Amino acid sequence: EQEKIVQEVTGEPKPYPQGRKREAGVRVKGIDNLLVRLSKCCNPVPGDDIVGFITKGRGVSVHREDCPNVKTNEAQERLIPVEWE
RNA sequence: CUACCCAUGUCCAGGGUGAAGUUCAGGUAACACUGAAUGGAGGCCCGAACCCACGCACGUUGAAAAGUGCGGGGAUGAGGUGUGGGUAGGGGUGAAAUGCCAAUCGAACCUGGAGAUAGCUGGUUCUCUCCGAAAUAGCUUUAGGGCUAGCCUCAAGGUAAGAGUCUUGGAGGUAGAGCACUGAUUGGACUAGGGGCCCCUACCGGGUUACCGAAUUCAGUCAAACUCCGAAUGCCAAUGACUUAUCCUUGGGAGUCAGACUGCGAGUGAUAAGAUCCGUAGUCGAAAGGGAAACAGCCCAGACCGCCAGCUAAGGUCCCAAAGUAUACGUUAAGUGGAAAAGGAUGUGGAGUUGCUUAGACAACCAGGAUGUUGGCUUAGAAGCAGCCACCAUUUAAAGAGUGCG
RNA sequence: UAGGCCCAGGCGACUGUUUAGCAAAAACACAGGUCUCUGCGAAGCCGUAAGGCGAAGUAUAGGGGCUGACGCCUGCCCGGU
RNA sequence: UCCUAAGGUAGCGAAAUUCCUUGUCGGGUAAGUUCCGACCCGCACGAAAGGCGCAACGAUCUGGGCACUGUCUCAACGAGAGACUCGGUGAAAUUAUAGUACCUGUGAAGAUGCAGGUUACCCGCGACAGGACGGAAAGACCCCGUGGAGCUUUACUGCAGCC
RNA sequence: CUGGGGCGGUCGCCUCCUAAAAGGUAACGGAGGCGCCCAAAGGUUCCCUCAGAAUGGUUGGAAAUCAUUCGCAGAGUGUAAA
RNA sequence: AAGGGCCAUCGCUCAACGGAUAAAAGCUACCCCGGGGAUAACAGGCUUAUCUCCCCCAAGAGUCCACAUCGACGGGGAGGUUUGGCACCUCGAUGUCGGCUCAUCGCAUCCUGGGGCUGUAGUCGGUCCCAAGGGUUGGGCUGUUCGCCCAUUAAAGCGGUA
RNA sequence: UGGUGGCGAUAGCGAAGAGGUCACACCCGUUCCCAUACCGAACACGGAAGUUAAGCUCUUCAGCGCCGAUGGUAGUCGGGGGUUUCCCCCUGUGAGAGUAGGACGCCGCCAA
RNA sequence: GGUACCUAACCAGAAAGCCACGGCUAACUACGUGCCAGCAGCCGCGGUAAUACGUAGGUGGCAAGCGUUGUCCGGAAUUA
RNA sequence: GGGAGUACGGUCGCAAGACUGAAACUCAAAGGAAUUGACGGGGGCCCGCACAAGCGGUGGAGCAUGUGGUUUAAUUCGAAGCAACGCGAAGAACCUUACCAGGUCUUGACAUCCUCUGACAAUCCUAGAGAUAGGACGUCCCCUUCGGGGGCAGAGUGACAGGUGGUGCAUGGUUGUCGUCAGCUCGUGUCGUGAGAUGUUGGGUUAAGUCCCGCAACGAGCGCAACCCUUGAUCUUAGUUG
RNA sequence: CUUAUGACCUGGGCUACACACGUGCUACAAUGGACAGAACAAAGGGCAGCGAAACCGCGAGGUUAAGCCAAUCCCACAAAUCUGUUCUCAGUUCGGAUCGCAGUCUGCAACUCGACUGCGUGAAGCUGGAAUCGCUAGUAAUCGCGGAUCAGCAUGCCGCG
RNA sequence: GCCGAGGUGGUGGAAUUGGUAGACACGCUACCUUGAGGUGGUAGUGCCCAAUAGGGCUUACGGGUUCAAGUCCCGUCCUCGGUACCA
RNA sequence: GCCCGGAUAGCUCAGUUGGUAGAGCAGGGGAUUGAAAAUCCCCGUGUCCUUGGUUCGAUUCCGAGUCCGGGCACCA
RNA sequence: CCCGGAUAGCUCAGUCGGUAGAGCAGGGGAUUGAAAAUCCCCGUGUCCUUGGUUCGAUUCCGAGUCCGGGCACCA
Repeated sequence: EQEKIVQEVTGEPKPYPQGRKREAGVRVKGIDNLLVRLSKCCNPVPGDDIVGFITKGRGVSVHREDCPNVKTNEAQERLIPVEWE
């Protein structure tokens, strides 16, 4: 029945349209106030360091280095050493 | 007798209860009305005779083929009975039960067809000798009955044709075994492909995992309806040999068609039955004797008949109860043997392996019971000790931050 | 030697009758209700005719079925029979 | 919303119907599977197979209370009629022969009789009935017979009778 | 018929397994058929492979059709089974 | 000539299919009669699926602690009362449930005696073990057996024995 | 060498080569007989440029396939016995599997 | 009971409150408040400017008392 | 007034129910006639593109545009039947502009005060997205009888300033709307205890309370129309850039 | 309310879009399409405002520039119409969205987010369901033009024939 | 327990014949109508993707047979109608 | 006198021998109104009774009051 | 064995030789502040197939399916 509460709680992503209360939390190489997003390949947490990949657009993914997606990168210049702050 | 019914006489002790009326008085215009007295109706009441059977008790080879005892319901009417008649069995009759119709009744009674029929049950008498079975198959409104075939006896034949063993020759696909077909199924390697973390992002560009994974091959099992394989036997053979005589044909006559149990081969079941359905083999049935204490069905063995003789089988040999307290070697100690398991067990017997093992073990005695670091957390502490985490290392003859314990 | 009484309850209204000789009632009967047959040689019955029951009767009568005094009541379906 | 020729109205309702059940809820009792009062998820009540309610009635039938009681705890005693005893008369069902112990064990599976043991002098009499599958009735239930008789209707062929 | 009858299920044929390496053998024991169909689906004559897979390819896709190898067999055998 | 045979021949789920007739279904508790333990219910018998009684392995619960107490998924048995299988004796009769009457027998024990462990302070207790000599209440309902209930008692035992 | 038989693939595939003057083959063409559901692919018809590559034969080898012992075992006809869903002992029989091995051809007939 | 009383001496020293304040009914403003908290005998007041709630100021009422309460009569000619 | 002709108790009846007949409770009112109104699937008269008789479109199609919803950091706020929806917007690239993010700033961007001190500026420089800065140079205030005044600037200071913050159910003002529909009242007189009624109704007409007649009413006022413009004819005067 | 609900700047947004709604134009064609010729208005506007003619660009326009503070000059050559030519009934020689490339203007700047050409591309649609809306004579419909508004932008609204 | 029938769009219910539908009605869905309702009028309306075309998915569930299966065949599960008898 | 537990949102109630905290309703948030109801949704919104206390966080663990809830004692 | 039904989409009629007829439905029309129910219009038919008589002939004989009512054979 509390697993059904986990079924009924789908709607906590619904406060992640219309903005969320966010600081500059992913500090981008000492430079603040830049468009970054949390990587869905693997979650950026302070294990190994976290690296921002300059995408073609639509945001910057903080791919959490030691990931199979971040390791096989063509155009390594797009990776940016950023801070977890 | 009884069931109603038809004409006909006949009986019912007493007490209670009191309507319809009636009359009088009152009352009203007058009938309604009212009160007294009278009158006495009633499938009315209580209770005898008299009917009638409800409730127990007694009876039940009874006093009695339905009673008596102590009490009970009707007892002036749908009543009770006496006498004289009526209705007849596939009918009568019935305030109805299928009750009564002569101690009879879901069709009375009596002699008749009639010695009915009965595939059912009981019974079937004098003796020996001669050989002697079956309980299954098919079909059947049959399934406990029957006929044909199977198996037995009697007669006559053709005659050695039969059976057993050895011999060579096959047909056949179980038990077993195999996994090559069929299915089932283990595990690894490998992987098309598939989504998924999802990245870059037109479900489009590709990366990725133990997220799966068809195929793929490597090893691995498994079968009543899986066979590339495939025995023993059992069966049809030819062929001679040996030892045996029994087969077939024709004909008279049958009985048997409910079977049991023990072992192996299966099914049904619960790998339950002294269960059931069969296979092939026994016994019993139809077979006494001896053992299994006694006991159809197991283990021996077939009974013409007599003896106050002899030998063996199964099983027995201390005593019932005939036979060795024989003989050799072991084994149990439980009365196991004389009841049964998973499993538990320093019970013991005989093996084999190998560690320890007089520069001396085992048990026990005496001392050693460390260092880094009395470790530090979660916590108010843990010298491991609410419990981790490095399975660390030198002091030393030797001590693990540890067997444990609290 | 001649009532035991009181509270309720269904079932039968009631007195009556049968299971001679297991079973007396909650069954039958019953008055009343009721639909229907039947115009008189009625219908129905006995049973192949007669004959004289019904009835020396005549729809306010007589057979038959269905229920059961009285009081309140008896609604729906004509497709099948 | 499908289906009917039409979908149960009045009054009753765990009922002489009710399975689950002793339904639940209340009075009766210290305690009440029955009984009464109400409840309706009426398995399967219902209107002349009649529905409900009914004062009077019954050797009906369930339940409760008083009265009084050997019905009972818990038996006792007394009268008499059988019983036993002494003369009189004197049957009957039944009955293989019968000097008939009881434990196990076996067996047509539940012994008086056989086997193993155990105990027991012979013979009556008064009582009890555990047993002889004690007697009386070739089972009334149950299944077969190609039995049988009453009953039944849209089984079959018939017939009477009215058409 | 019947592991007492009742109801329920079945009744003859064909194939398999039980069946015990010949044939046969039962159970209300295990599995499925049949009351046909065909005028070519027979008769002969002569002819020639199949099932998938793997590729290559319009529409075409896992799966139409074309080749193309590898394929004694996995298919096809009027219809159940051996 | 009729009609008959011969031959070819068609009409039947006569399906219960070797087809008794061209043509067929019901109840008996109102019951008979011949038969059967060939064939049931009641009991006996064999077996033990089911049925209570034990145990085995132990994950776990029990603060820790498997083993005071419970013990899952699982295995193995013993008992022959129950629901049942089989149809062996009994259908020329073995009367069947429940109470009353007289009790008898086993022990897996309910009290009483003895003890061991305990999560046994004490008083009660739980649990196995030795014990069958003695006892085991009285009622309302139910035909009751069982069980509920009231009230006690030290205890309100279970199971045979047709 | 060719044609044609018989012998359980011990005759098989599989790979490695060799050979062709004739022989046998592909190979060259459809005018004709005949033809492919469409065709000279095959079947028919006829021809001989070059071709040993294919097949055809001739050799090697054991990689698969195939054949196949001995030894023992399973199971087992009968003989008895024991704790009786099974099992032991004796006489006799005797596989499969697994190997040792054999084998990548033998025997005929006719033409040259 | 030396009580009433009277005589003299003493001090602004000892000593006021509750009720009302929209209309009935004499007397009102300011804050708080926002169908909530609360008033109410009668009509009825408050969903953001409450003279009607609560508070403060200020009035008014009456006084050692004032309001509310339950009674009985009256107004009620509304038992005539 | 409801509770109610109900319950209960009793009589009466064959029953259905009649007759006698309450109460606890609850609202401050339920009803009586009358008047002005509004409505009528009531009547009579009568009007407008209302309907009929026609024309042309909207609803399908793309596209512009407007609000919905939804969507986002925000999609600024208001208008919501006709009488909001090409509307405020007679013009959203920044400006507008409020909204959202970042950068800011705090007598203020803007107004009076008050205290001074002098013109501030202008520019280029580096910043920086820019606001804002820091700077450089350049700061030149006028009018006066010399004190002052007039600004302009900055520095201050508290006053205040500011709000496109909220309520159009506090409001002025402003327009739509019934509709350019034919109506709404007053003064005096009476009428009726009073509310109100007459005048305005009756008759005849009109686009109309237009107007006439009648009339217990006579009158007046706001409305209608008219005078105001435009267009439609002509004359006078005036003729250029006609 | 107040070192913020006030002020300033950048940039975003008011223009989003699965989907309905009003309100407007351009169309679905032969009374049309295409080309050429011919002719005809009213009203309004113009000083950092109009811009002629002229030349150059396929063109939108560029270039320079007369004239005009206006019945003088410019916006402005009106369109429908008329007459020829061609088109022949189909998703086309109608449609003109959507979209690509190449351009021009204004302005600091046209990406979100402007208008207009030049080239291409060429869908939806072949008179639209129930229901509804306007209109009594220069109105119905139809065709162009002017202006406010604005640097820039109209299928919008006024106003004109 | 045994038989007999039947398992469905949001819902009720036909398609029970061999070839594909998931009728038809009622929902529901946007619009039209009304001042907003109910009502009435067109349009679709099984689930899910493609605003389109189309495809997937399916008629309790599970498996077979078929070129096919809501249906054919069989197992499970659910719910109705009938039976559970004689001592 | 004695001891034994609860002293939790606005209200009910979960956290319990140690994870600061939920849930329900109420209430508030705005869309829309005079504001309500209706429709659209949003939000926990707590001196864990205080005083102390071993601290490397405690609503719970401990004492200390207070308080509530108890049952035993104390007969003048 | 006889008798009953073979057309328009459908339900149904219907000539003695010369041909397409109703009703319901389909399609639209007007009608109506909407709606059915009415009110008109055309629609669509080898009159079952095959031969024959005859000038061709639903017409009408020569030749036959399938549904209902019966007499009555059925071993």
